[PDB]
Amino acid sequence: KGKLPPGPSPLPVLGNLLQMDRKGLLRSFLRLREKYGDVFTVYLGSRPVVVLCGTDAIREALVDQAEAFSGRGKIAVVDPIFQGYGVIFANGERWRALRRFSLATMRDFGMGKRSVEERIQEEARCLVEELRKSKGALLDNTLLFHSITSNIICSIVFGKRFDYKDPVFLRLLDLFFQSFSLISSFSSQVFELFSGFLKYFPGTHRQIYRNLQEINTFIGQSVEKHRATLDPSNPRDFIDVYLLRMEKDKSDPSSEFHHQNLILTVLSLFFAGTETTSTTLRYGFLLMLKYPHVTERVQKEIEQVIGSHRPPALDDRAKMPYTDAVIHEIQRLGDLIPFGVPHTVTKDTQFRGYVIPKNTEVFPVLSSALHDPRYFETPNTFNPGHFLDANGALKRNEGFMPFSLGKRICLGEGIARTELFLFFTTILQNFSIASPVPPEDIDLTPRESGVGNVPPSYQIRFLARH
Ligand code: HEM
Ligand SMILES: OC[C@H]1O[C@H](O[C@H]2[C@H](O)[C@@H](O)[C@H](OCCCCCC3CCCCC3)O[C@@H]2CO)[C@H](O)[C@@H](O)[C@@H]1O
Ligand SMILES: OC[C@H]1O[C@H](O[C@H]2[C@H](O)[C@@H](O)[C@H](OCCCCCC3CCCCC3)O[C@@H]2CO)[C@H](O)[C@@H](O)[C@@H]1O
Ligand SMILES: Clc1ccccc1CN1CCc2sccc2C1
Repeated sequence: KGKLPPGPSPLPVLGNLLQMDRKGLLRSFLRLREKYGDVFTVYLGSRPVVVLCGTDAIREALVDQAEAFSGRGKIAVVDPIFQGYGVIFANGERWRALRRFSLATMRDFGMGKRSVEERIQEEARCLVEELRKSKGALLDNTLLFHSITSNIICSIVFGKRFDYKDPVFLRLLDLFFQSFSLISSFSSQVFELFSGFLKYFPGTHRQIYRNLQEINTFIGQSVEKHRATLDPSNPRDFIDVYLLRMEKDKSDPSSEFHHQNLILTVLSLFFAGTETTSTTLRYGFLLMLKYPHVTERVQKEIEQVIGSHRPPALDDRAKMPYTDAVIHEIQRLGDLIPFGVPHTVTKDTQFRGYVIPKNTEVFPVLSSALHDPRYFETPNTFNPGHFLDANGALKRNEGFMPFSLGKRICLGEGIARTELFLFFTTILQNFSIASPVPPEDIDLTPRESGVGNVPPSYQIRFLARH
């Protein structure tokens, strides 16, 4: 008997509830770290979970024993929708199949087809056009940022984008993004522990269910359109490539590529692909308002590398160390997925002298890496310095794992990072920014903190440069 990692003694049913913290799952995990260290077991309701804190511990599991920890566990409030299908929430061979398909696909588009950077560039331009019309007025960029991000996923997945005032677009927008806030509510974190009981009563889970059903409905009726226009020689977008692939194995009643796996993979792409990018952007700008000198510097460097004429492109990034550092530091401080996304182990496992039984849920707490004082002088202060060596060159940092690590690492890292780079720079190229609020009175504490973090809403003006 090697046994489970150390941790508090559970009650039946309640589990470790009486050891948790009212402030949420994260604060709980961090309190428990102080007592039990970087690898402990906490019983969430009746199911035990292994929490990993610190960079070292996270890395040993995810990179070193990469495969043992290649498993994905459920999120209670969304499991009824996903049910183990789609790229995010699938395991074993299904997941292996989907993720291989999902990379390849967005990974090229082809010799005539337009590319993801091209798409993002276009979105950026459309955005700057949109931001001009407001002629320097106070706004709340929340809806715009949700818009540009969803449009990138649409562009990829439906082969079209949507005007920022498109009303039925906006209805679905609103609906879909309300889900994110419900999902990271306190209620949803209680649901995580006790769904087995709360499933019988009204609560956020039902709302989240309806909203995701509505989008699923819309996804499905766009899958139909695509199907009756399918041109097997010029696959326009994601859905097409899938549908063609669905064809191949229509002869195999054991193939993973069917209707259900399609709808939910597309959901998955919006689900994982949209809010975090958007809130990163939103938070970037909040930060640049608190730290004008950074913004100035970012602008100075855009001036030198890109100029005022042409539009930022992706390989401008390798020539813009300070800017890449600011982005990295935005994501780091941002800390938008504090306790990561549930893994499970795929086999009994030895870890630091413990044995973890098959399918036990593992929670890699990325927040504890992003704030690791070994890798970040100043872990709780904004500081592009964390990513710049003495020669103003861009230095990798072991503590920096926002997209997580290993076999499950964010499938959209590439896209995501391009979005951040191109939107940040393209906006900053054409606009100064300002706020009623004085810099040093800009509170940066997140309004809500759950499986995602939300920065405070704030008002900003985008001023002209043209
Ligand atoms: C700020 C931007 C983003 C961040 C910080 C982010 C972060 C993450 C993180 C931390 C995970 C957990 C990986 C794990 O389980 O260990 C994840 C999973 C995932 N992300 Fe992202 N993501 C971002 C944007 C995107 C975009 C734009 C896409 C797709 C277009 C995307 C697609 C995915 C998918 C499909 C998964 C599930 C991976 C799997 O289970 O195989 N993400 N993401
Ligand atoms: O050593 C045990 C003593 O302390 C307890 O007080 C607990 C409370 O009962 C205990 O509930 C409280 O923690 C609150 C847990 C509430 C659950 C919070 C989680 C809910 C799910 C989502 C994550 C958060 O912490 C207090 C101490 O910090 C007992 O209640 C006392 O009566 C007892 O004398
Ligand atoms: O066949 C029905 C119609 O299909 C298209 O219009 C769709 C279009 O797809 C579009 O105009 C609209 O859908 C927009 C919804 C936004 C996409 C959903 C995404 C939003 C973010 C979160 C969920 C994903 O719904 C319209 C319904 O009329 C065609 O463009 C229309 O001409 C046609 O009338
Ligand atoms: Cl669902 C959610 C819920 C609340 C806040 C933010 C989010 C969005 N992120 C956290 C959950 C997952 S799983 C894979 C990618 C992501 C991105």
